[PDB]
Amino acid sequence: FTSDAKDKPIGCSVAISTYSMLGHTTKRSWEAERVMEWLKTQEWGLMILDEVHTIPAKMFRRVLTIVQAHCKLGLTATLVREDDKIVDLNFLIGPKLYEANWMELQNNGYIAKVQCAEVWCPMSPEFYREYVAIKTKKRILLYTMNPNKFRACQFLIKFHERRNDKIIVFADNVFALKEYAIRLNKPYIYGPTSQG
DNA sequence: CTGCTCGGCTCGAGTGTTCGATCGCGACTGAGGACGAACGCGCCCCCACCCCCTTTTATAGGCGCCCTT
Repeated sequence: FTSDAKDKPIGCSVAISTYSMLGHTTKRSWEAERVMEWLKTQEWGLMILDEVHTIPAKMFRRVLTIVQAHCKLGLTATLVREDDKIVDLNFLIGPKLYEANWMELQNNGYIAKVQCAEVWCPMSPEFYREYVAIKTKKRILLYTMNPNKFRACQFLIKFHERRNDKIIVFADNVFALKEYAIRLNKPYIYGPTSQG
């Protein structure tokens, strides 16, 4: 039940959809409206919700009441957030039945052991000068882009590329991500990035 | 009354989204033109049977050509 592509949602029972579509608050297309009415009318034996940590959000939580289900199972890997809305999950879905032990899984080999590291990059003198001088929040784009760390990520990626290690670079700022990706001629994914 | 503080508001940018536009193809059809296939008519070829060929003696009339007058 996805806007990008659909497979006759009313035709079959087992369905996979998204919080955004089910809890969509604005005008609904005709076909999506028919599908939504069918979903509301029918009763679901199981309601699986992945990444439950986002459920207590307004629109996402509205889906719980929008759809009817006997048991709504919740699955996730990071059940933590700052706002004290995680406690709301206990009643929104139910009590937390289990939490896997990451260290025990690492010992058992079910999960690859990770050598977690934090590379400290000294900020370049000029960049620090403007960063400290300006009280605005251009610092997000500034300290994210400094010669010491730009050289660092490039060098780290080169070292792992010659080591045949698969790299997944991450960056919150789409602007910085695009700049780094164009400078390193790499395939950045972000924002609109067509599904195809 | 003043000072400090708490978790209620708001923020732009980053995402997840979506309904609406533009651009695009494809698909289809009309008339006209063009080409191919099929059938009709005529032709040559092939296959049969039948006639005619010579040689003989008699005949009489007709016909033709050559020779003589």
